[PDB]
Amino acid sequence: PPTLPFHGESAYRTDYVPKPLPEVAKPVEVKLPPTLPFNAQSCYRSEY
Amino acid sequence: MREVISIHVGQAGIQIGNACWELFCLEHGIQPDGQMPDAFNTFFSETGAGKHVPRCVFLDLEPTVVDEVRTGTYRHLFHPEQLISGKEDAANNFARGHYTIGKEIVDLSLDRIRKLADNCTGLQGFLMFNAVGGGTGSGLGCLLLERLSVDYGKKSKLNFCSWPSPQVSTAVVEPYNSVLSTHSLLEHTDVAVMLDNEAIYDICRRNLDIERPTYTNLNRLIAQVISSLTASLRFDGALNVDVTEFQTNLVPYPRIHFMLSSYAPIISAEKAYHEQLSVAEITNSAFEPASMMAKCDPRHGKYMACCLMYRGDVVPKDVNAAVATIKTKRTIQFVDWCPTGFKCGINYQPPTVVPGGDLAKVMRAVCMISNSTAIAEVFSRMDHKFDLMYAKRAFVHWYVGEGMEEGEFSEAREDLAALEKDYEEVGI
Ligand SMILES: Nc1nc2c(ncn2[C@@H]2O[C@H](COP(=O)(O)OP(=O)(O)OP(=O)(O)O)[C@@H](O)[C@H]2O)c(=O)[nH]1
Ligand SMILES: [Mg+2]
Repeated sequence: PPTLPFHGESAYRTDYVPKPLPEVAKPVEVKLPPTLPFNAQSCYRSEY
Repeated sequence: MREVISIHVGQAGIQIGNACWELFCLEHGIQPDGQMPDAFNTFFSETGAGKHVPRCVFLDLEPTVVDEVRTGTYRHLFHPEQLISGKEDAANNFARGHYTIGKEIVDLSLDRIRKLADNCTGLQGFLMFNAVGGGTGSGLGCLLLERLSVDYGKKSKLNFCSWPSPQVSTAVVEPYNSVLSTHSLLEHTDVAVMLDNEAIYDICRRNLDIERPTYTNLNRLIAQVISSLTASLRFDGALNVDVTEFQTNLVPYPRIHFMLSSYAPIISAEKAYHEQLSVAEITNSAFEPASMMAKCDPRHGKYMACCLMYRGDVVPKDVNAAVATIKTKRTIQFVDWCPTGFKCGINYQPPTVVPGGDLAKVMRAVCMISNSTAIAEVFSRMDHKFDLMYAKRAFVHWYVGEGMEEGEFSEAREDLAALEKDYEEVGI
């Protein structure tokens, strides 16, 4: 009599295979608005 | 400092936990060996050499389902005796997991629970997974929750039940184990979350177009829900909802603490790119009375609290306007002692997809976890399951055989009847 080969994979090893890791290196670069020049005078200095 | 221990008990607890820790390792970057090539201390610790071990304690009385984990690809991930095993199963018997042989696994599981809690500065929740309607996820689950309350006072113990489906079960003792489980998931649990397998079957068919899902695809939907539940706890957000927030905005009374969850950008890869999954669109699909992950139509009940967990590139004005839209909707009915019932949360990190899984990449997310006076039909449905069986003493001679008192069935029935009377009086 012959001997059939064994085809068998358990479900944990079929669908929990080591997956490729996601590719994450994305910083959120934020600018800074430049500070406006200070246009403001005192009234005492403005007329006196 | 924030930190959550997961305790996966039973065949279904372990198999859901395999999907959860597979998704968590793919989300924080930890490879199946532990190394990645401090936003991880809620679910992982650090050995020192770049090594990360999951913070989970697996339980089963069979060795079959847990020897699978220690021989597959995630064996060098877990610490080798986190995977706690016995020799023989309770055999779908509540008294066989409680009053007999699962009394020698409990002192070794609580040994490692203490070793996994004393090495963390500040514990915020014992996440617990069980399979109510069985032998080990019911019997050992009941004794474990009683033991965790007496040892660890306060220390809110979350739970994700696998309560049997109303019209299909794959057992006949499953009426008995679930009613016997209400003496644990009612006075020892705070965050008893109700998940039925039939409802997530219908989610897989109607949304993902999978007419024949296996239990692995069932667990992949559940794992995305728990990741979005702990999303603010691991990643930054505009509105962070930790565990302490959860048991103040979603539980009005200490006995009424039973929730239903519904994630709903659950879209197949073919159908994802034919609609914008905008904030209003994904929360309109979240409140549908068919995407609920227990077989329980919310329209024949009354909402008392809702905790939504919008996750992704979700602008807070779109959260706010969508909550206004569903408030205008007449199909849902909020109870009269609840002018506002819409605790919302926002986390910037978008939900991930496992490569080769059954979901698709999505920019937004909604995890809607709510308490309602509609869950009373779930417990009253297995009320009819129990009294059809116990009317002439079916299968009770093999519960009292190993030491269950003849009569423990009865006050389990008035424990379910007590909560039946409580849900109807909080809706008048
Ligand atoms: N969500 C989910 N449920 C499952 C899974 N496997 C089995 N179940 C459910 O679990 C219920 C019975 O529980 P078991 O799978 O036997 O696990 P248990 O309750 O701990 O009982 P034991 O056999 O003693 O381990 C069945 O009604 C199934 O619907 C799974 O992989 N995922
Ligand atoms: Mg078993």
